[PDB]
Amino acid sequence: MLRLSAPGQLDDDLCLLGDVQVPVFLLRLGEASWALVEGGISRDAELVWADLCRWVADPSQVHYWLITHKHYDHCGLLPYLCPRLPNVQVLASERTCQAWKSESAVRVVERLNRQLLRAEQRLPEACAWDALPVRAVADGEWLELGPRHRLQVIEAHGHSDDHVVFYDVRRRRLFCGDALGEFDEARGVWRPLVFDDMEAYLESLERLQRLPTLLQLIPGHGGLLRGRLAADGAESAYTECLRLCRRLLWRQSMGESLDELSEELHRAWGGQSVDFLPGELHLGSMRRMLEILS
Ligand SMILES: C[As](C)(=O)[O-]
Ligand SMILES: [Fe+3]
Ligand SMILES: [Fe+3]
Repeated sequence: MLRLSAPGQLDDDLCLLGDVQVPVFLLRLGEASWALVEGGISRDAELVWADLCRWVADPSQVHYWLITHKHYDHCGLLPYLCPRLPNVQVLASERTCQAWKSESAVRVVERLNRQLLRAEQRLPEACAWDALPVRAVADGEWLELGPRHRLQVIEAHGHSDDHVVFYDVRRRRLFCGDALGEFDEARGVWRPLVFDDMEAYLESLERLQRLPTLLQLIPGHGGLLRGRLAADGAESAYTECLRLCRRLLWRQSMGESLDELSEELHRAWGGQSVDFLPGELHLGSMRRMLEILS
């Protein structure tokens, strides 16, 4: 009752498209206007598209697509659905936009997204990554998407050096991507995802704690959190990061290698993302996190 984990309508203005493991959120801005939030994985294009069209009879009414960060599982749908969305404008940070103009970077994103295709699956036709209708948004920028939707852009680096989150001040609703970590569905706690910069990761969570009380907290994976899970989310994510650090120091101090400890974390936590993150990459991300924290 504190996490909404079924695709479909979540609120009067808000729907979850696709699978809850890598969801795309649909906002109704008006009678003839909509926005998407989060960019998904490429293999989900036809599923997300099918869901979309059952809510939006005219896809030319999809006007904005908000993107938290450049990781392959948060922008993989863009080249494949943007062509079907003639009036969409993609909103993303400056650093996120940069990645889509680099071929070495685009090659990685496309290669990862391809590893996720189902047996015998075919991707739609992709427009050019460097032709996406992007508009760079800045830290603190107010996005007036509609008469009842004003969302603030907030820089939230640490998980990645480009990550931003989008805060609907009216609805107390935060789209937070992976900045709080991965929500542990069985245990109800955040699993830290410190893959770039520990100091920035914690600083972002400090700032996000100072927002007005959250009523809805929407990460990049797992659905919508509400009640105390939203109100306490940023603070709990901070606590869980410090906790992992303290426990890492214990385990290392007893002689456990980063090799064994990363494999242990991989076994403990890889299960939730098995269907959208190759296990070798989850393991490597665990290893990088433990290196950063150490
Ligand atoms: C692919 As990930 C662990 O940054 O959500
Ligand atoms: Fe990520
Ligand atoms: Fe992610």
